[PDB]
Amino acid sequence: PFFDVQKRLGLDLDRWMTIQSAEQPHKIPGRCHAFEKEWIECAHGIGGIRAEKECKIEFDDFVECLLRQKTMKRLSAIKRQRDKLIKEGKYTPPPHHLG
Amino acid sequence: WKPPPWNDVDPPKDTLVSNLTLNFGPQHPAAHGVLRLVMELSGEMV
Amino acid sequence: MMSGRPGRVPLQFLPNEARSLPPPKLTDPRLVYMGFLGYCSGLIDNAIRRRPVVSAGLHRQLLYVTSFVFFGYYLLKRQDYMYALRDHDMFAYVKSHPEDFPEKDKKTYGEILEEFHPVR
Amino acid sequence: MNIMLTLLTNVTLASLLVLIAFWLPQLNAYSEKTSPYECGFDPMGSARLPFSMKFFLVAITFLLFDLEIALLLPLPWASQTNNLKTMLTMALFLLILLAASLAYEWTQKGLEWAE
Amino acid sequence: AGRIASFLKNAWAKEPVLVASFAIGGLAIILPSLSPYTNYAIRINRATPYNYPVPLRDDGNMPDVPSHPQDPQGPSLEWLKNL
Amino acid sequence: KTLLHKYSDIPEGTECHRKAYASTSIGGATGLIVSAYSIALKPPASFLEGVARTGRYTFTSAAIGAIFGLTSCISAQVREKPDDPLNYFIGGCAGGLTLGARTRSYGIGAAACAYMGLTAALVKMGQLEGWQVFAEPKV
Amino acid sequence: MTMYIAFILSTIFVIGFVGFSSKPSPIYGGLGLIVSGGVGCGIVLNFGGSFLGLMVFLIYLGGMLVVFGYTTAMATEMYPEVWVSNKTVFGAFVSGLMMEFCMVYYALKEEEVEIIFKFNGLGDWVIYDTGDSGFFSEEAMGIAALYSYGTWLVIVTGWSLLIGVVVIMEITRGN
Amino acid sequence: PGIVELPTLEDLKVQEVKVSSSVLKAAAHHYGAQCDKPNKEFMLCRWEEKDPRRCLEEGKLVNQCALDFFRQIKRHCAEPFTEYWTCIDYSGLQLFRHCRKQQAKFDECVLDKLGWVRPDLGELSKVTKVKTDRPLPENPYHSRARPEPNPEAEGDLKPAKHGSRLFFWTM
Amino acid sequence: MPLVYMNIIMAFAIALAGLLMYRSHLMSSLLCLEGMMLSLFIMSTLIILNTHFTLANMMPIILLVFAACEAALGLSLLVMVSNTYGTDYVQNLNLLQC
Amino acid sequence: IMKDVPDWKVGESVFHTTRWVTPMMGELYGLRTNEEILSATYGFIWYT
Amino acid sequence: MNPIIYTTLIMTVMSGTMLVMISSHWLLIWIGFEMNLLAMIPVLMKNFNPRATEAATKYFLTQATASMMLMMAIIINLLYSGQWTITKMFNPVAMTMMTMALAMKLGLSPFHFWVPEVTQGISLQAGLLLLTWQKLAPLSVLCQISQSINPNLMLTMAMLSILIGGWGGLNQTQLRKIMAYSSIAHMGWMTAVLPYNTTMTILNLLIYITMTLAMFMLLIHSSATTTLSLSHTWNKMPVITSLMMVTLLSMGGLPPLSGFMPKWMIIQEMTKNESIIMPTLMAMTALLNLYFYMRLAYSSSLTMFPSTNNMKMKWQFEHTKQMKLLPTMIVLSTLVLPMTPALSSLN
Repeated sequence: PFFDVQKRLGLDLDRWMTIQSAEQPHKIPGRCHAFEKEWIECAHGIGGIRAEKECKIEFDDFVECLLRQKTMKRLSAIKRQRDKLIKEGKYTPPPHHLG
Repeated sequence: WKPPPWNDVDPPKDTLVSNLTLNFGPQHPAAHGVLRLVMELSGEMV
Repeated sequence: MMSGRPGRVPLQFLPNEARSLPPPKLTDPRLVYMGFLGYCSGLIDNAIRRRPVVSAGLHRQLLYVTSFVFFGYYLLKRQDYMYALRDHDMFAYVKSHPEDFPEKDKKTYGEILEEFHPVR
Repeated sequence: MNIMLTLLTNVTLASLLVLIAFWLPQLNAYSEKTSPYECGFDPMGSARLPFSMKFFLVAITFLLFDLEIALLLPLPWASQTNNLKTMLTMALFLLILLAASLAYEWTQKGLEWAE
Repeated sequence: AGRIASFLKNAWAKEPVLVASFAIGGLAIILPSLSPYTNYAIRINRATPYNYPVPLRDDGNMPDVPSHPQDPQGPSLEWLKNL
Repeated sequence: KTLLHKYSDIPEGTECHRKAYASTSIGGATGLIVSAYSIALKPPASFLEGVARTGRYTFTSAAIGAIFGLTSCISAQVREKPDDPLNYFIGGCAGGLTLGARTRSYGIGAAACAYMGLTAALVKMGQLEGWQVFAEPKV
Repeated sequence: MTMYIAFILSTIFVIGFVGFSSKPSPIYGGLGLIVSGGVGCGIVLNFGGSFLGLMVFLIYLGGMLVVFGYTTAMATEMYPEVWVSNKTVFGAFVSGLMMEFCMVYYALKEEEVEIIFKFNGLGDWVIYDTGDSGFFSEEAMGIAALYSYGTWLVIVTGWSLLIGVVVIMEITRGN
Repeated sequence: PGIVELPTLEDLKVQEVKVSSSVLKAAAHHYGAQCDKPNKEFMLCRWEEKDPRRCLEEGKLVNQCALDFFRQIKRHCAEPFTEYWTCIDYSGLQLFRHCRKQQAKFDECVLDKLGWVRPDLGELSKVTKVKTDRPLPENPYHSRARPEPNPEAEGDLKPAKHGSRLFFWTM
Repeated sequence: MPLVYMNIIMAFAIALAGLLMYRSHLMSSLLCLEGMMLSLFIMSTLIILNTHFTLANMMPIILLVFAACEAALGLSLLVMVSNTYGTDYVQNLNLLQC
Repeated sequence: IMKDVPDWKVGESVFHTTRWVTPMMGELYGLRTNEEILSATYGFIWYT
Repeated sequence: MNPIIYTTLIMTVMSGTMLVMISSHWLLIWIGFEMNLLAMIPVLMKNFNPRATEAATKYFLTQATASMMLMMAIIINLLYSGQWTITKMFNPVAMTMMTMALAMKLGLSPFHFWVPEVTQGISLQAGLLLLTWQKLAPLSVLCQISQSINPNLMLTMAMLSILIGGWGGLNQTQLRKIMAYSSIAHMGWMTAVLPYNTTMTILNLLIYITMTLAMFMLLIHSSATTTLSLSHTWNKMPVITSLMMVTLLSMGGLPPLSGFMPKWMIIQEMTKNESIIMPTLMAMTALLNLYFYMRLAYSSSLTMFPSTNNMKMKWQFEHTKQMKLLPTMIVLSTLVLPMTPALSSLN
């Protein structure tokens, strides 16, 4: 905040929602509670400048958890491979993938 | 150009009134067949 | 800089450790100028309301100077405190980080060679 | 699956109804038959000129009213909380405020028609 | 006193609707506090388990929590069964 | 942002065909920019004359864009001192005269070599020294 | 096919979004928005936000309803516009429908894309997660927390509507 | 960025309880009271280790106990359970309300034959303690080393040397 | 990023193009004003359902409640645009050019 | 699938962290029968 | 606007603004703006003239659009980061997407268009509220996000604001339009130093606020909106136009007046960051500001101007109005240079 009163008078107005790893109704965890738990206690009171370099290899692991960016890239590459030999007809899926 | 009105009130625009003209008849069931009522009304009040 | 200083308490005019600093003197020239500033507000107020600019509303002038002096005195306490705080982590960082701050063995002018520019 | 199947079936049946309605009955159009109806005589000529209705103020307030009916809709699930003391206070706030907004809307004319 | 009662009577005559709304609306705010079941209502909400009562490891010195979901020790809710 | 990055990498004067080709691009590119607002704030009347406003503005910006490259080109090789801002002194403001010629006014083009001749020079010791018009917040 | 049904529902959201953003006659734009709003309900309904879909549906019908009343009240012309009649809106119309056509082709054809962000077209079905909700719906239970966790949000929102009726009367007072 | 470890096919082989929804729900109360020790240790390991791949064996143990509970329910009180689960099954929500009569017969049957007690309402939902001998997961989240804190603040506040030191202001 | 987030983001893009690039009707402009709320509402609802952000599930309606407030006061600006100028087309209001 | 690929290490954790994550359903039902994945994702949400 | 409700008319503007400084959640920062926006419109039409309704509406579309862009910049950041806390944005376009919006909230870039336009129709009192208070909220957000703003973005938009803002001032004769372009140029002054140090932008904001406060105080007291009507005021009240000059000198920033310190401190800090060409350029361009200050002063007190005879009727009566605090702001915004070290209190 610019003029921090939430800390001063000691009453929470918006901190409860600011993150997805905070306490949720009936303990419904977020999708990436494990990552946001680790990321938050990684760069806490260490410094915003002293955060983007050291709490990095843990941060993108979280940013991947939200968006599955390179994970979906993996599926696209695999599915792209399927199209390029199924038409060529070298391989057939095992019955596990049919029934 | 023209300086703005020094009292800061623009000259009132010319009337743009567009009251409806309606003929309540001579076919309306409440017109009782032969009543040609041309009424000037704005919205729903005559 | 220092809104991110550890232990910093927002919405607190003067923190506790500020009191360890020498309080500004009453006859501090910057403080008395702030009082002189309060005086100047007195003349203008009489001037805007077209009253006797030197003898009217002496009660108004008395309030117009005391209020400036008070807010002045507290402001200078904060003024000294921040400069002292800036000088504090100043010398904390120099001692905790010797390597990045070289103390060159500076040597007198008899050993240096500064070119002389013949002016004419 | 079922929901859009239900939706598709309904629009299809309606389309056929208007289709046989609009095509079958052996039309005969002669211009004055298609002329606008004006209670027996000719139209004065407009019907797209701005029909200045007088409930404009009550119109926008209804929008504001609906914005807060959406707010007070989660009450059936809100009652199944562990903090009814807080939930009851905040719930009654909305209705008190909604009445208060109407009360100002009422007392300062407002609801009354424009003549 | 007389003015206040007359104003109520003048209201009840001129308008019966808002006075009825104001009355029953006024009650809806007050008796929730005076009700002796409101502390029971939160208990009922707390009793209903939506998530699993995840078990916790034993290390001794824990008499309160039971070791079996039939043991006498633990939070019991026979109050709600009769209620 | 690559268009002026592809101008800096080309040395001044030498490879003039590439250097001028860049100098033509950045010049005329700004023309569509200024004309875009010129059409925007100052309302045109028709599509035919609307592109005409873009016509002159793109004509000029391309022209001064082109001539700055080639006039600074010739000085860079014949004088063999590209790292000397006279190359862009006569290289830059000569376009301003043509800019005055493009608006038919040698009068304003007379005042052009006073200013374009200057600002074109100031970019050179900017290149040579560590001058930065947009300095990163180092402190 | 219904496998990319969300791919479809996303599109007609924007064709309707384009149609009313081409600035046709005000009530025609009202139709152009509601089709997008109606299909827009479908996209979020598909993802699980049943309550969110119904509320964006419900109040925007109410929102668009009051818009229509004002349009014919003091915002309509004696010669109403159509999406085809005026060439300006016609140009706006045709530009919108080829803008999506050329792009969704490009996104679907390459499935990698670069514009603004990087987009793996693949399938929106992919990012759904193997999760169980138990005997409670997250999309509805989280909103129910507004009255137990968001007291500040309730106060600020509720207050704002109150001036919302104040301003709606303040500026309409007509002297 | 590393390997993925998953126990091979032979490891996750076990016969599963092949009974349907209504059967499980009808016997759920007595199943919870009887086979809780395998349940409690399995899900405690699930929450502690936070990885099924390190808890598959406990998954084997719970299925076997679920087998034995269902095996003995077939051996002794076969018929009363059959009426119970089919009558629960008819309802569209498996509501226990429309099965009190059949439940009474099932409850007494297991009360005398297999010697069981119907768990009281709320009794089964009690949180419980499990005396598992599994070691504590030291790093359940596989957290790495954390960045060291910033250089802390110490010393006492002394007057700023030469005051403000800004431009010509001597104090 | 999937195509659903894509096509919604692109939707707000031409909503801007509709909004500021104007026409001869203020109503149709404010139509696009509440229209671009659709994209942001639908966009926002997609993430917090996707991320299982239970708390932030009230942020759409809170956003959407304030949404029509702009429209609400927007319509009231229109009426006395009409009350004093009769019509709605945005060229007669230029007396403040001076 | 990834035998003839020039560079694709089999079984590579997309995340740097070695802790197991909740597996992403997209790769769970990735190459299964199109009907199966369709029921897997939009089953409940369409069930009626 | 009914007096009692006119108070809460302004109360939610202040609290709606106050929500921006005190909140730590992006939606709340978003919420604080329309509460400011929705309640700012009616006071702009408190007089309710066709010019006022003209002035209010151009504010609305400009401000509502800016808040609309503000919303996605939150969302893209949320989509790419998943946090609502007011920190650096984690996605570059969202950053530039916000900075584009907050400028339209602020009138920095060519967006500056709406600023002089709305000031004319809205009254002097409404303008007093607009150019002063309606700038605090966007500045607070920019100061918080100052970590990850593109330096070449903020500097460019700041440079233009002082460029057009100073240059557009050399055409106007209505004091309100002149004043808005002066505010537009000062808008650029604070925002140039925004990436380097945020203490200075507060310092220049404060000096700008008190000076613009005291400035409008004089304008209401003189009850003039055209140079000729102001030119008359030498007769009725020479003190008002005499101080009109002195604060006009603080406009230009001419020392030893207060107005120099904002320009002085910013140039010092920027030079510490090795930007010397940029501060030098705005230093020259600030002369354009000073030029129409001088002409405004010239028609005010240096040279007497033709008055009327019915104005000697005015000599009999006086201002029954006051509003307190004009005497304080003239002093605070003219003689404060000997107190530069007090800027460290903001730090």
